[PDB]
Amino acid sequence: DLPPLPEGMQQQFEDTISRDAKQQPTWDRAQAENVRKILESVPPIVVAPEVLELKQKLADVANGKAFLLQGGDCAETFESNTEPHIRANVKTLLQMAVVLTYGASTPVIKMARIAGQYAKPRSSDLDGNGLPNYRGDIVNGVEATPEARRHDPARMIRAYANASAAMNLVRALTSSGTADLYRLSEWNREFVANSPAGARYEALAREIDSGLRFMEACGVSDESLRAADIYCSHEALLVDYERSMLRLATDEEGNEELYDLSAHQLWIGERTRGMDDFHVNFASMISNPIGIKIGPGITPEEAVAYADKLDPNFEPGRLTIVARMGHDKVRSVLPGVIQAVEASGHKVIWQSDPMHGNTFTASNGYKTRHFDKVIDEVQGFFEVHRALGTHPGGIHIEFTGEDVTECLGGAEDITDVDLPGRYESACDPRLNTQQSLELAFLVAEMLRN
Amino acid sequence: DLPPLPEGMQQQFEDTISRDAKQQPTWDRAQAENVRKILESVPPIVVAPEVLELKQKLADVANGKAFLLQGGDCAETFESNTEPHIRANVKTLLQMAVVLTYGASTPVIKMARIAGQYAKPRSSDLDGNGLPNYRGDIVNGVEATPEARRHDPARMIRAYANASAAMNLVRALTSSGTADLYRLSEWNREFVANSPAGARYEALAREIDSGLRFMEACGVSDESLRAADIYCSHEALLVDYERSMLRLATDEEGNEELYDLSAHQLWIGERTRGMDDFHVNFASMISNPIGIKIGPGITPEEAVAYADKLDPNFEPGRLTIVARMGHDKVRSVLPGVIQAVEASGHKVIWQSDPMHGNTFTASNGYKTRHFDKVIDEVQGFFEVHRALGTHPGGIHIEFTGEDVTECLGGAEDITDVDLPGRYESACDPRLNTQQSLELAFLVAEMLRN
Amino acid sequence: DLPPLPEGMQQQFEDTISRDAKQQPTWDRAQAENVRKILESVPPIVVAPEVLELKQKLADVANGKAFLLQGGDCAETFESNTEPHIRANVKTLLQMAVVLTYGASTPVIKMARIAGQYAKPRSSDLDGNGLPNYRGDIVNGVEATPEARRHDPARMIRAYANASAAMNLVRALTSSGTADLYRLSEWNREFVANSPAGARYEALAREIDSGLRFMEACGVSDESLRAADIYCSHEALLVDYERSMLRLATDEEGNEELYDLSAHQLWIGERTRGMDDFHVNFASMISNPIGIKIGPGITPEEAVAYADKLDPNFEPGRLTIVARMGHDKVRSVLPGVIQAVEASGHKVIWQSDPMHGNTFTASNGYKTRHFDKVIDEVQGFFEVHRALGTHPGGIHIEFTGEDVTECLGGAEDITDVDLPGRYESACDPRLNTQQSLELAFLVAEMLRN
Amino acid sequence: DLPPLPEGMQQQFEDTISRDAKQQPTWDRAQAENVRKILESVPPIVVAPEVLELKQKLADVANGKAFLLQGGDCAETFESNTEPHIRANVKTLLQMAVVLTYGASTPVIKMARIAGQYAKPRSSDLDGNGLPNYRGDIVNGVEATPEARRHDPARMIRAYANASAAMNLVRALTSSGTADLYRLSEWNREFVANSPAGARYEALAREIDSGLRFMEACGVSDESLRAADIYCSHEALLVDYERSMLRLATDEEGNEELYDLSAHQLWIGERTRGMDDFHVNFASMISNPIGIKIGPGITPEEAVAYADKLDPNFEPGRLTIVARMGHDKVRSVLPGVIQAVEASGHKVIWQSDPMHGNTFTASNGYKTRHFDKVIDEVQGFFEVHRALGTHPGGIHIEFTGEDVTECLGGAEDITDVDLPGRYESACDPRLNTQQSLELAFLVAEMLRN
Ligand SMILES: N[C@@H](Cc1c[nH]c2ccccc12)C(=O)O
Ligand SMILES: N[C@@H](Cc1c[nH]c2ccccc12)C(=O)O
Ligand SMILES: N[C@@H](Cc1c[nH]c2ccccc12)C(=O)O
Ligand SMILES: N[C@@H](Cc1c[nH]c2ccccc12)C(=O)O
Ligand SMILES: [Mn+2]
Ligand SMILES: [Mn+2]
Ligand SMILES: [Mn+2]
Ligand SMILES: [Mn+2]
Repeated sequence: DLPPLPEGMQQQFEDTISRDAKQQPTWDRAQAENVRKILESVPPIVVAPEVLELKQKLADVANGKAFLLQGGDCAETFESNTEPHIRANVKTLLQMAVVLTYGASTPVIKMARIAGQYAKPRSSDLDGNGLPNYRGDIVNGVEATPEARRHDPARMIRAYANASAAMNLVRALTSSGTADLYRLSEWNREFVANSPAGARYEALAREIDSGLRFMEACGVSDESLRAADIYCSHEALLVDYERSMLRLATDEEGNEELYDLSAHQLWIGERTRGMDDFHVNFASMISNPIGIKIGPGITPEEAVAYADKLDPNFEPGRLTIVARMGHDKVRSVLPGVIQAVEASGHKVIWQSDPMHGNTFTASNGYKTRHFDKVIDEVQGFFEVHRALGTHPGGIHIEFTGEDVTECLGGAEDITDVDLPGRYESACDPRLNTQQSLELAFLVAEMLRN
Repeated sequence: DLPPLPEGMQQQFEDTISRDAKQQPTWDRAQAENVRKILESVPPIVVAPEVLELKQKLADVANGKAFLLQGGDCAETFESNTEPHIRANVKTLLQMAVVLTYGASTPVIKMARIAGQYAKPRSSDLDGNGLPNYRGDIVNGVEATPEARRHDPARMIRAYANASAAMNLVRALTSSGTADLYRLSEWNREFVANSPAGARYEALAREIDSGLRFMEACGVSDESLRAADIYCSHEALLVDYERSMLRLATDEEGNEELYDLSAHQLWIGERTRGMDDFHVNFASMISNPIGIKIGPGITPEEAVAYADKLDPNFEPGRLTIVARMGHDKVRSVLPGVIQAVEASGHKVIWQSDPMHGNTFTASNGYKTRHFDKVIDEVQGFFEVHRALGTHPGGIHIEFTGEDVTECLGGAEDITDVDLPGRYESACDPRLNTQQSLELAFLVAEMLRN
Repeated sequence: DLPPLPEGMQQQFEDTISRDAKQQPTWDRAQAENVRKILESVPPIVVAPEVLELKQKLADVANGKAFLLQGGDCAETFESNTEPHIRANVKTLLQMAVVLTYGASTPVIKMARIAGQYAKPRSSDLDGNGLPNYRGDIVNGVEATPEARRHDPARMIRAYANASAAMNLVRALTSSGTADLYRLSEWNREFVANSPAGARYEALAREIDSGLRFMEACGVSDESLRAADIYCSHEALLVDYERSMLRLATDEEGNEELYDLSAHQLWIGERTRGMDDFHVNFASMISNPIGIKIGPGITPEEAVAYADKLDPNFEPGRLTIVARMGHDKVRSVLPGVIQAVEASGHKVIWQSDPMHGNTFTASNGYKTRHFDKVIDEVQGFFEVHRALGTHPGGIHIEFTGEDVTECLGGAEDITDVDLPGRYESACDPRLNTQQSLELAFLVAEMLRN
Repeated sequence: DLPPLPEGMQQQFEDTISRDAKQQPTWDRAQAENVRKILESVPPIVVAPEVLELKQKLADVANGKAFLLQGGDCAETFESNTEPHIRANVKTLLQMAVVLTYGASTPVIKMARIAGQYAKPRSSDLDGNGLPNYRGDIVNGVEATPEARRHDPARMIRAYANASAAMNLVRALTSSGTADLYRLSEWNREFVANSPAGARYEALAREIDSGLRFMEACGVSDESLRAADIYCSHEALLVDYERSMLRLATDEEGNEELYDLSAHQLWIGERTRGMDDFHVNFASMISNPIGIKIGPGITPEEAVAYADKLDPNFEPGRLTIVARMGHDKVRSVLPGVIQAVEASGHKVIWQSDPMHGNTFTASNGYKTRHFDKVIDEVQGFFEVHRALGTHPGGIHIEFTGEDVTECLGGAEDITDVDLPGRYESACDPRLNTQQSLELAFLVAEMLRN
């Protein structure tokens, strides 16, 4: 310690630190404090002007002018944080985004689960055998031994390193022309040709191909077409890591603000959601755009209570409310939440997370999600919006560009016996690359009708 | 007289003047010579750099990279050469061009029957009552009296005036934003909504609407989208008018060339087509891009003979061969012509004129064309190209943006009793504005499959 | 007659026609009425959207964001209305405009004395020998005989024809790439190299050359650089010609307006300036942007009276006040006019006409202007603005791209004995092409300091 | 170990490893091998398409169409690798680049000493007291103790982390609009206003300000103006670190190549320059663009021998030869080197390093460089090129955006007693931020004449 914040925020800051943080690591305090003091001076993962630029883009999503595509790994691992893997995830993210853009007929803003998504809350404190379980590479190792599972503050520094590496690469990839949409559509036509249900989406695939041909015929210069913007996001979970990445930034107008520059967009989880707990108060204090995970037990009245705390100046696009209710309960629970939140005067982004609501333990033993149920939660998410006359702001999916077999269903007909063929996820099951693109086509079809 | 041309061309020029010109006016020579000497010094209707730019664009059409949309009034009249009329024709030309662009998936180059299309050859020398018939406003008046029907050299000057007025307006209209394609599509959706066979083209209309939305979502600046290029063309027919508009122009590289700057593109007619007559030799000598009307009696061997004379340096896009064979004879006659011309080493533009081949005298008395037969000649024109593996370069139609009833058929079901309701053409019957747009949709559908 | 205007304007229209028009032709009424009825239906020289676009650009000039370059022939002639002559005038206009743009560091909006500047008021009713003098090619011929000098209504139609020809060409020239500023600067460096006072402007010429190199080095696409906008203007003088070119136009918002579409910008002359005469009331009624010539006898109070009549809604850039006071009287008279007009709440364009104030009969007999005096009126025009803290809006000069010798002075040292070497003007003496470019450099230097 | 390279390169690779590397660290082999195996799988600092794009840009520099601005810290430190410091260096790099662009009248390609410049060769093996000296943060610590000075393989991983952090930030900064040249010029005018020799460069500063105003007046869209490309470079020195960052990359055409993706451009030093030593053979094998430091003892014949080895296919821009000869010896030695290298058929980039040739120990005790001598080596570098008629390709300077006092001279008159006021460099003395910008202005002035 040494630098104090300005007098408006310092009282609110100490008030925030004092709250109970759930899902935190048990480790040495003096050591973890040193790691935080080190990370207080490093280069941030993002810069304030990019966060301001995102808030303007997310305002367009809230007001109905754009769509939000968020997704990536469930949990990144240091082992998996490689050039081929990041390339593959960036590819599918963009490949989906172009199809989503055609269907929605609006800008698709691309957020990624990347450059920080290491912390993993989904766990019971202690595992079988009386051995503490894996809480993400920022806390401990995947190795099932008391040596590796020991909580290690140094992993915060390892995580920051891997985050800055990852974000460096996505910036590089996007500028160097792997986000050129003529090439992306060429890959999308290779998916449609080689998919078992290929002719079932070939109507829309040829139709996108016509619009891209049409663009070139009208004589447009690939000016904004040659490179795109992939923003980055993770669940703000570790008190130490997120408080270490706090930075001040003087706005170009004149006034200064406080950002958590660990990512562009941070989000609060289902388990860490308490109104008087740390994470909500941390969120309310930082000027980053913010998400909040919302499950079946949400009442309309406390969804408004969140919006009042997290969006205290009614800035459109600031708060994003993320429905993760399961395919059954989304039609039932959501309409009351939208009606009440809309009535209170908050233009939030209504985002669908059809992943963390539909997770079940299969007959095989492996944890899985069935594709058809994932799609159905989004199907019902749109139905709620169409019927209420509000704007479906975005999706939030967990995927990988690798040819893995973690979710059931899809075009390739992934059964229970296919699951141990290739399974690489650090926690939740993710959409196979085919299933990622297939989802995009169906969500595009939902955006049309 | 006073200026002689350079020694290469002067021998070829005098050789050209010496040939027989068919379809010429009977009038005073000394007087018509004065009119020509006056028009030798006026501003031209176009400038050489625009003609060079067209030859590059027409080369793309010949090599398969673009499409050619040519059309307008059959014969312009001084009475009809007005702001609302020219606007309407420019509108439909552009409205068609955008649909044709989507279907073809290539640039549609827009040529118009405008700014010079006054001469009209379709006539028997003398009419009933022993009274000379209307040969176009550049020769005599529409008024059915020996006073007005007298051949008047001064009408060449009147024609040049009206031409320069018309081309001034189309330039103005195109630059001032009546060629903004977002507005054009908004008019195309008003056509599809209000047409009796509206839902029969609404598949493609919504699909074009999606591509335009998609363009805006991808974040393209309306840079080349806000204004387009409409070129101008007429049938080079009057020796005096066309020889008066001859101009030299030093190319930016260094060498000089000889253009007939009465229009961008000139074309030779069916009646004026003799290999040793004036018009073909005039054409061969001028550096303008050139068309040539081709009917059923064409043999493959003399189509090659034309191409050798008119395109002596195998410049792709220079000659355009225009099939006007009738809906029956186009499948039969055309394949032999394409095979032979392609074999000889000439990349010409294969253009379809489904108008001047399908003209019949109706039971009413009025001269008409049936829509279905016009479409069918184009249908068969593409079939010949699809089967032979050559590129269908363009269409050549006669239309008007006015709500007139001159052709039978179409969506609105124009019968013989509808014909005297509104009939405004100086010679041939033209496509109703609905029929013009309807044709575009069907020719677009032919360009896809 | 047949069409009546809407009830707001019709009372004001008949009120306007009823006023005395000065400087009008003596000719047959029934005949001149026929000519007007003919011209009521022709294509206009410009279209309303271009006039609206100009009013927006002229608003930027009034508010200090841009400069106005107006100029061309003093009087166009049908004999002089040719491709080489129009090209030369368009060239110098643009060549000046690029230098003026660098000096002013703002957009130079290009207006031209073209496509209508045929009427010429500067004359005594009857000439020597009791023979009526030349009042411009729209009224009578230059030929010094009672045959040609007879006033001929038909010349209005001849004038419209020549106007539409001229404007067609300038549109063509500007779009076809003779307004590409890399080529224009290459011509400007040929002027500076070959001028006798070449090294006296070579500081600024190299400095403009550096900025153009710099533009290309920064990697700018010649998008708005390849083609420019030359607008057209003349003195609204003939009642018949100007009232015949009146057109209505529905604004894109909804409301309709009344334009004189003979040109983009019309202007009122010194002789035709009466507050209750025709021309001021005609001007006030038409939605075109308007100029008004102002000489030494102007009092500040009646300059405000004009502004209230001509700019009744305080639309910036609508009225342009044109100082033509002579090199001596401009410092004296102008400051009071600016102070009063600015105080009244009118953002007009303060334009300098250093031509029609400094015209004297030389010792040779020929009417001439001395270059140094022309420059000095502009020098003093800026001094008045610099001292008062107002914006010098533009210049208004009479020039020709031909190598003529009409004004004295300049770099080439044009004496009285040089004047009969080559003299081609229909009325006032014009700046030699060197003198035009030289003026631009000096006015640029005045715009800097 | 596990992956072998393709059979063309593997023989050349093992041949390269076998050579003597000078200036290497003494540390544990098995441990340093582990660090290398770890870094073999991480994300690279750059991607092959950016390196290809640089080689195209560096080809333009070699052929005379562009200039190369290389520079930054002499040695980066982990302590100094912060957001404010990197921002400051990026700022001055860009601020110089815009002035250099105006003077050169060509694209300035921006390379930086960043994201890897940690190794430092300038040292005697052992220091005073029998204690090993600082060889850069990638090898050991600055702390003057045997604990910190111990050679630590782990610092390679620390270095990679800090490199990926730095490059992430420069990418972020450049895209987020701190490379908008209107803002950069506003900072350049604040330098010129506040510099003691302010009016001595105010001629050029106003002249650049005029060109930027002119750009905006001509109506250019800030498309390529809003963001720029800063590439990254360091001295390829540590065998382990550089061999660990080797990656293969399939070219978009088809063929594959081998890059050291630790940076975009790598360069060989004066001490590590042996023709049969590791670094030259490593360089020759990698497809990165390559530099080579050249001092007074260079003979023309061995400069050709380098060029034949490093540029074996005469690819223009591939090799960059960097003259670091001192202000006296550059005029003498360089001309023979250029003549011979040019004669052999190699279009290399002739770059000037006026820093590492002019380093002397001052009377104070501190190591310094005098500004005037630095400038003079560049002055003579251009003189050699002007006289020989070859292209001066670029500069290579050591600077910092911090207000430090390390070099003598400049506008602020830095004497020996000023040196201990603020001195922050890990090795060589760097240009003060004023001295950096001042140098740019003078090198710009040299590029003009
Ligand atoms: N840069 C634009 C267009 C674009 C480029 N690549 C894309 C991929 C997907 C969607 C859009 C794009 C955007 O981000 O919207
Ligand atoms: N200027 C482009 C695009 C365009 C604008 N308006 C159009 C109307 C129809 C077809 C294309 C266009 C072109 O001529 O191709
Ligand atoms: N089109 C821009 C730039 C331009 C092109 N040519 C010019 C000639 C002179 C001045 C400006 C220009 C303009 O009118 O301002
Ligand atoms: N992007 C262009 C122009 C540019 C933007 N910022 C700059 C700063 C310096 C020099 C040039 C630029 C370039 O790199 O050349
Ligand atoms: Mn998950
Ligand atoms: Mn016809
Ligand atoms: Mn005059
Ligand atoms: Mn150094």
